Amino acid sequence: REIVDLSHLAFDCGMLGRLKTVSWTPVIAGDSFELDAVGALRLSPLRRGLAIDSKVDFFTFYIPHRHVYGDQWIQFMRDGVNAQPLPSVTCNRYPDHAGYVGTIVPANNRIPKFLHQSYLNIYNNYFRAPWMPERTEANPSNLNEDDARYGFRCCHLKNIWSAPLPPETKLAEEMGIESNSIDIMGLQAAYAQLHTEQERTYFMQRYRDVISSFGGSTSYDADNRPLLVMHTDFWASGYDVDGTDQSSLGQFSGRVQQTFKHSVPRFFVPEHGVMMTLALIRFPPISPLEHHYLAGKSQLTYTDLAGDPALIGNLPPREISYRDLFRDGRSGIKIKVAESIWYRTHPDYVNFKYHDLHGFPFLDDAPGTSTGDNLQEAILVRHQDYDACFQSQQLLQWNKQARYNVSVYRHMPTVRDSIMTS
Amino acid sequence: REIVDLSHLAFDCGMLGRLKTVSWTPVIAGDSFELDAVGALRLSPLRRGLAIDSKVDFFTFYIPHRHVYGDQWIQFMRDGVNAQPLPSVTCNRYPDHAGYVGTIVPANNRIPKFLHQSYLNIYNNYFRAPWMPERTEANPSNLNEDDARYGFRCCHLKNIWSAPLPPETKLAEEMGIESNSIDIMGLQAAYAQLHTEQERTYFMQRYRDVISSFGGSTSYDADNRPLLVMHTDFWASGYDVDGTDQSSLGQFSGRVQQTFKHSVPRFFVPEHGVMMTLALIRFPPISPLEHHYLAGKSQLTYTDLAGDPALIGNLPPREISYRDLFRDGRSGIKIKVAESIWYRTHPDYVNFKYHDLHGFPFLDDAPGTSTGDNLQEAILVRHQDYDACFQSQQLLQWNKQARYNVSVYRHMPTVRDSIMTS
Amino acid sequence: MKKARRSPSRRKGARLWYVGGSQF
Amino acid sequence: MKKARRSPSRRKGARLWYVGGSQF
Repeated sequence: REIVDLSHLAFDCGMLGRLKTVSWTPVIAGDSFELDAVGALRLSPLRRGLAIDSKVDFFTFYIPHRHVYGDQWIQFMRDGVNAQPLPSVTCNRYPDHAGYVGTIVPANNRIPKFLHQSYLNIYNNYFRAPWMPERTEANPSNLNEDDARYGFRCCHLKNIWSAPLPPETKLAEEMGIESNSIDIMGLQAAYAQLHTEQERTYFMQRYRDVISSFGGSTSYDADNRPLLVMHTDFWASGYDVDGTDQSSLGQFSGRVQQTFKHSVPRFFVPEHGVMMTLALIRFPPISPLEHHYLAGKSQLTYTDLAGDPALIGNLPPREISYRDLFRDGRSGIKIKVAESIWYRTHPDYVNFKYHDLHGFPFLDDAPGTSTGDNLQEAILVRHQDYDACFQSQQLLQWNKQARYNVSVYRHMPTVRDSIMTS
Repeated sequence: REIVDLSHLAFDCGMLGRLKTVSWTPVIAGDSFELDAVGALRLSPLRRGLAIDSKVDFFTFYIPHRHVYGDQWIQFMRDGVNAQPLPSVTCNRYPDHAGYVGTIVPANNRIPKFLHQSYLNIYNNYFRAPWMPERTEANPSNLNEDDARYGFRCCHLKNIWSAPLPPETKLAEEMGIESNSIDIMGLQAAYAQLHTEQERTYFMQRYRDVISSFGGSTSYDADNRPLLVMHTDFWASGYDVDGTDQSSLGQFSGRVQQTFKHSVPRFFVPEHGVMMTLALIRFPPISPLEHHYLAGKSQLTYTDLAGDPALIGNLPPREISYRDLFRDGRSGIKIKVAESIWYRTHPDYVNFKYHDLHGFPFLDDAPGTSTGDNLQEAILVRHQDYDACFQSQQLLQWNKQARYNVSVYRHMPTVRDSIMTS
Repeated sequence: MKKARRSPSRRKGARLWYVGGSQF
Repeated sequence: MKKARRSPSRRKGARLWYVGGSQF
């Protein structure tokens, strides 16, 4: 039960919408793990001055190796010094193609399963929309160029068009009825049943959440969810650099440079596993093309304008399309929003003029404009959408460097003891 | 979050060595379950007066339905009112053949899987010797007459001959060596490796115990172990009835009748499942045929008698047979005991005279005498071994009756609410 | 072994039996 | 962003490097 010093530096960088691992540490059952990270985060040089600050999120999860290797792990630990070695997973034969899990692809082109599987588990349990397809690549080598190097894509910050009710939301519930009569008792049950269905669709799609619904609870082992140990978030601001020569005089370049601390309070590691810490930089989806929902409606009806409570609480969801929110909105992208939601929140505004000035991190094209009539593809952040505003991604879009001070108490014979025989 | 009164009576009975369920209650996620049981336990009429008291054990485990139905359960709860109904398991077409899980075999000859599987899980996680074959019957119908009606058999109380080191205990560890030299550094490692192997064999055969070894911990969900909520134990005493007629004058019959309380403190049910409570009545294995190990040795050596510490701590286990412990001991049953263990504990003594008097719950025949050269069969309590001392098993060997006061707080609409439509 | 002879009362909690009216 | 420029010292804990003697 002595101290092991695992502190270390980390220089990293990535694409906008994608979730990248910035530091992982293997731990052992019985370990007491504490982590205090501190550093600075920056963005590649901007074409113009500063406009809006990006929002940065840092996470640190704990994942039991058992969650990865399954029964195979249990045997491993059980059989002890007789265990059949754990298998490695494969990566594409390229240095960077392991980037998502924070490591260079080693000489043999394969990395420990716990890195890959954890990243997956983390993504599937907290980052993707609950209704989106569960991410299930088997090997880092099954990942595509972008994903493998920069991490998976995550959802845009929540707004009316990026947080629609799950696409399969019921818009009407049918109930059969005998040719001339209706069982009012059945109708009653019908509603009840519906209620359970809705609650589920709207917010209890995950087992754990259903059980919470009953006022019960579930261990993280129940559904194999990575354990979130610490979540930090902050805005990334900086300064402008003044141009001073004959032609650059009166010009500006935004240099974003933000300092930040991410500290995990002493945590007890019950079983062997990994402590992964990842980052995610995003820009609120402002767009000179989005307009208030009501500004777009052609026939304004009492139900739209009035804001009559009696109606707002008993109507079904409303199906509308991106065309109804952005001028160049794609009509093929349908979303189901809650009635009179446009009266519950206001959207950001950008004069159409900024629409074509390179250097602003605004979405100068309605979301999903180049991914086709596909909702998921519009919701997930497309990092290219930002290529336009950077002088040059020599270090991708963002980048950072920080010191990770890690102290871990654990049973560990001194190096002297290891190297000495008698 | 209101009260549901599940109190109830229970008249039960069973065979000696076998573990029987005495009361089970289905619970729901969010429930607060409290149980205070009280009653009396008896044994069928004895042939003679009272000799020794039997030791009774009561247990109460909690088992999440998830542990039984697996992912299939998760889906069930997830899909809610659209879930494909859970499957039932089959029993033999006989009323009593469900007895082990405390229920009469219902009209359709099938009982809910959670009853059967739990019983199994309980047995495999706490009652059988860790080295014995994991009990894996698929359906109550795969169980044999005795088991299905009376419950599985458990281990005799621990003693030198019923608690031997697991049969596969190493008695020597070989280490290869080059034709003329030996790597003393390797030898060092060799020992270390052995140590891990031993620790495992001796007491870390279960995953959970290995992890505890590291000073870590595991949830009960990790290896799917039933959660032990309360364990009670007590001796069953009674009185003698005096014979008073011409021929019975001066005769006695032992009537054992013991009162007992088994109370489970308010427990929080995190997920749907069952609260099973089982009993186990046993007789310490006294035998007019067992003798002190040293009395049986033919050639008493310094190593046996001296009790020289230097030796006792560095010799390997000792292989001996039941023949070395009982006069009619079976020589084919080998056991591996710890050196000079006979100097760490003394055995009970019964003058060979009681050897053939019917009415005493002594083992009048060396354990395993009628099961063949098989250790497991000797260790597990053979209830027939006792048939001899009972006037008549009209109610099997033991039997009891008690009131189970159960109070459970839970979200439960009033019956009025259920039956009323509007 | 006093209670063990008599089946509990189930007096705790709400009403369970609606049978049309009072029935002894 | 003071520490972030300098690689930690790993001064906490016991000795790790045995290399035959003192080496600067």
